Amino acid sequence: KIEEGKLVIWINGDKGYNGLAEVGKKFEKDTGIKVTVEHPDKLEEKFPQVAATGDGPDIIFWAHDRFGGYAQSGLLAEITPDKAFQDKLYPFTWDAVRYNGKLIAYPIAVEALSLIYNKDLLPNPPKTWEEIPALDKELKAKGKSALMFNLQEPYFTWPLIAADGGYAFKYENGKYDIKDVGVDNAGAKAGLTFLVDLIKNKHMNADTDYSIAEAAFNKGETAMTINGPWAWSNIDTSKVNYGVTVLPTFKGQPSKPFVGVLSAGINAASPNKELAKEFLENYLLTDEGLEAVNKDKPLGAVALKSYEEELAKDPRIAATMENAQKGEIMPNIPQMSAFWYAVRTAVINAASGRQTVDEALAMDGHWFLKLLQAERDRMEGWCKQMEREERENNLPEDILGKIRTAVGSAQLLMAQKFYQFRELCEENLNPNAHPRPTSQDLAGFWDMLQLSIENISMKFDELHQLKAN
Repeated sequence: KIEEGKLVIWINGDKGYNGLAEVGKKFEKDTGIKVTVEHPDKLEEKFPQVAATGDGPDIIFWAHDRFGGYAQSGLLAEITPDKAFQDKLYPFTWDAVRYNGKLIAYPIAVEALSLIYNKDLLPNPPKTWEEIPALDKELKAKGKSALMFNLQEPYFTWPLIAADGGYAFKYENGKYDIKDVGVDNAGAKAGLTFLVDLIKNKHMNADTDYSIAEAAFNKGETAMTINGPWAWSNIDTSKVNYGVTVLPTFKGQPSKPFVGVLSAGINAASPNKELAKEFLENYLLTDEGLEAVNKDKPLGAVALKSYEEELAKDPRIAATMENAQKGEIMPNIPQMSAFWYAVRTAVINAASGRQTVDEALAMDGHWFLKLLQAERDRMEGWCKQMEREERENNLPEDILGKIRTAVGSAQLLMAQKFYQFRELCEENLNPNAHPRPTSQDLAGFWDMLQLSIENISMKFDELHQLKAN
């Protein structure tokens, strides 16, 4: 049940956990406090599980995108770095660890897609997407391809799609507006249209996946590809003389890839919050701390200004950071599951022809059904959490009333309104009226449903701001 007087850290298996342990030994040498570095399986699944029951590590390292949900569940403590410390990291990274105006984690590393090119086939990579079709024709005459990347996952096509105005969910002071999704707008349309055309004009195949693209580039068959730092080691052994640079612009605007920020959050149940802060602020987030982690497993670009300036001496890291600063921070909320599923479908259908670009990106029944599912999942999660506390502990009197009410309102809303909304959506999807709910009608109902979800969300926050008190 989280021991006091020490620190236990969880970090993923693909990170530099040995170097982290190195920093850990140094902390123990100066303070006498031991630091244990573990890397269990599916820790992103385990953390919330064990954390909800007062257990788990003092510190958890993980992509920032999962932390919004954790904070919403009351699993992370609010961190307290001062103005001087925050000034040591790039501003944009702090925006990735905010939940309802509060800081819930320390940014460590930054990751984003970049344009990777074969210096032998293309010494001067294109600066715009618009000049790629012409470049492809020139290369095709030589049997080569201009560009090949994974068109199956929205993560990979998003940069182009979001370039001229697209975005997932609107962001405001550590809060994402689920009623404001930026997939159905002029910019997102222009982007998917350019991509669609590339496929039509034989410049790309709708079936190109991650492996096909990786194979084509590593075998010198295509002058460029779009991929992340995780693919660099494979290219290094291919011996292809490559370079990494800023993604091409579209309609004059920067491509906007999603940004993932590896972060360190402090377990709300941790009795060692002050030790964790000391360790994170003065031992890990230092040139020496990050250097040790990086030598064990490259972190890519880092959030610490002083050390990134150093790491950026490497053009590839420089490119990653450049693309990351022009990108979109991945929303740190569970409803992104709906976004991923919908956008993927939209692209798949739009590329082939199953639907036009407008129909594909239109927010109809399909989108809302996916969003509703996402809301059901988080709310049911909160209820199980709270009824488990009432079921375990005693905490009689007041708190029980607050729990029953919070849970009661959520379950009714789901058993009643969620049920109705789901049917309205399926009707919207049926061409033969009833009357036929309009996309706008769905939007209106959804915006109303979100008002209710937010209120309930507040009561649960109200409860967490205590625990089982």
